[PDB]
Amino acid sequence: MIINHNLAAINSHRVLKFQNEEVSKNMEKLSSGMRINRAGDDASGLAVSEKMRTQVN
Amino acid sequence: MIINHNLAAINSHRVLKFQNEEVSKNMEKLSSGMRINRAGDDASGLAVSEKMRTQVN
Amino acid sequence: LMNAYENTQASESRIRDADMAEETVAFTKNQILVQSGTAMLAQANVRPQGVLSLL
Repeated sequence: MIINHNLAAINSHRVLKFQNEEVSKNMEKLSSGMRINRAGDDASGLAVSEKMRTQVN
Repeated sequence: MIINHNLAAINSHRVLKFQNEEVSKNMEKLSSGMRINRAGDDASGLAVSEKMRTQVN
Repeated sequence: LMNAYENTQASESRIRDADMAEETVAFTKNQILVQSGTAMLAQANVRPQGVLSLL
């Protein structure tokens, strides 16, 4: 067995970090209470939402 | 994962601060019974309302 | 006088009173870092034990 590298550890760490990214994004989105909080998630949705907010005001 | 800076906590606190500010504004508006209250909410409305109050007196 | 008292108290609270939600995160971060540091110190204490086998 090769001990110079731990490919299983590398893969697990990569999956862990790319899941932590998603959990942080979801927690931010839910704590803000808004689906389109701050991103390029839905560009058209954000544009239409801002236009609708201006119309509401 | 980086533990020197809890960015999710920072974002949640940032949202919470402004939410509490809006809560306080709404509470003061409820307690006073007047929409304008202090200046900056609607400067033109406040000026016109003062003029109408003088007219009423 | 009542209005001035209210505004002055608000300003004094703003510039002196701590925001508990603002540094609860800092406190938890600091104790987490303390735990990590003490774990690393415990790990490094037994580090030189590997040389005893050579004697």
